[PDB]
Amino acid sequence: AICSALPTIPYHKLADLRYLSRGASGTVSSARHADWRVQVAVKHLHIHTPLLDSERKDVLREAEILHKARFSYILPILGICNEPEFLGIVTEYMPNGSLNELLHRKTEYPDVAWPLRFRILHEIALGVNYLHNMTPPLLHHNLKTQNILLDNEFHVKIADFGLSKWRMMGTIIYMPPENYEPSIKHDIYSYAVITWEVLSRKQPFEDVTNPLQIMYSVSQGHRPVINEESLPYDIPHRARMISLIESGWAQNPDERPSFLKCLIELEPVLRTFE
Amino acid sequence: AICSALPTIPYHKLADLRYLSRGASGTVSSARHADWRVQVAVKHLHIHTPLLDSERKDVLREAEILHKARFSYILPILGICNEPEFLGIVTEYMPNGSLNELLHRKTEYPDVAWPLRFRILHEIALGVNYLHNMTPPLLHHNLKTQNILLDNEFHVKIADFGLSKWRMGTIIYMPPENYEPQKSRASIKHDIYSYAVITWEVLSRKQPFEDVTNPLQIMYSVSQGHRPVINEESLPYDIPHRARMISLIESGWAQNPDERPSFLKCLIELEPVLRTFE
Repeated sequence: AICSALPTIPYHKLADLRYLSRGASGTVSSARHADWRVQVAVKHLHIHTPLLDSERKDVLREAEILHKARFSYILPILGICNEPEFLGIVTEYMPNGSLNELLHRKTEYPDVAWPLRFRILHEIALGVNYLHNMTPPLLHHNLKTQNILLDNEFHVKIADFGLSKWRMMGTIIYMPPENYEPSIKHDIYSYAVITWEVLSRKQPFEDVTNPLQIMYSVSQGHRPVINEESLPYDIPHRARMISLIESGWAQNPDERPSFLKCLIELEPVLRTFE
Repeated sequence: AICSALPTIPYHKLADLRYLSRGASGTVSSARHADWRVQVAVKHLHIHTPLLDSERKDVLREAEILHKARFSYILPILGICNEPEFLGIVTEYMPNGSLNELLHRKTEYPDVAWPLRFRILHEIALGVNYLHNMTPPLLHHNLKTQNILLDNEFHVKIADFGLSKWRMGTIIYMPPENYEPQKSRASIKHDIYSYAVITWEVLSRKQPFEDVTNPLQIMYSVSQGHRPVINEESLPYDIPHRARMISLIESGWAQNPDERPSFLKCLIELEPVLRTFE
């Protein structure tokens, strides 16, 4: 009965474009919206190179996903900018950037308190759980700490639905081994690696330089290192968390939980926080 | 081209219903969503009395408005619960309640800092401005401090679209031209009047027309040009940009609607004031 069209934003409504990130297909700029008087983010194709029709349908697809999948912990899409010269997804601006910045810029963030870390982990879980509970389920398939955005008060917004799929009935460190040996449980594997990354503040497979070596190692059952040096003894519920992580990134996909099951399992741990 | 249906929530997915507010047509309960594992709010019709078909179309209309009008400072609707027994709008839960609670519970909140007050005022303005910039424009027509919800970190969410209209209860927030029934373009400048009263209320932490007991007396007074009191007692000298704010308030609640700004104009005017904050 009830539906809503995604707003179309005229190009002239976007002012003060400044580069935030530039990639292969995806470039992100910050902007002022002239009507709304707020700062926005614009994920757009390169303004210099010609805009191909296959690249055009990709962006409209990603925009449709974001618009359908809106929820407290998913990046809110504000509208689409669809012009002959320009194509861009307009989203809310995230002042604190991506999660990896918080975890790995140790000068800027000397102490990242345990309650915040666990809250971040809980919110990522809640976000992906929502996606998996849509009809049909939406699988993210690109969860990275680089893709978890943080708003003004450090709440999670899941971003980058470029590789996302409807269950129809780049770095490889977050990818389950069955994706490359010569996937329904993909997101939970990534989540386990992210959990490890959040609790350690370390790059997974830091010491391994060749990505093919990581791939062979992972396919043989090697995982990011768990000891006292990587995961310190003072982590709250360290035993549960290690247990959960290791089930989350299990070699056999059947041993890995659903996000519902993962949230059930996490709630004993989160009950002890403020 | 691109559109999204509002999710339909089966009744059994809502657990642990607890009353948050009960009114004439609108009752609000908090709940657990069994799938999503989050606390939600449910704005529903009374579960005891029979659900009339005119009351049913009212709730579906309000839900359609919320779903179309989603934005950073508007209450997010998560879905609709549409059953034979039960009808409810499921929204995000707001832990800090309504704005009036922050302003008027002075034991619970002894000091409410100026930067927070101005941020609240800025966000209300941004919210209503968004509504007015939709096509067609959406006019709220029920702005009260009682209707401005505050999330976990005290950010604004505009709520209660029960009296809202597409362009093309207390009376203290109502412009005098609205008192009596041809209908004109003065119905466009309703929200800005309410905003001016809210601004006064935020800066003073006082009930507008506290000293006037009969609401009809308020109405007569307002129609003759009387407004909430501006002096040192109500609006203290230590308000940042006190002169600008008084000037803005008084233009916002002007007797002639043509003297009142659009929310775009209001945001333009506010940005000199907000530039001096963190």
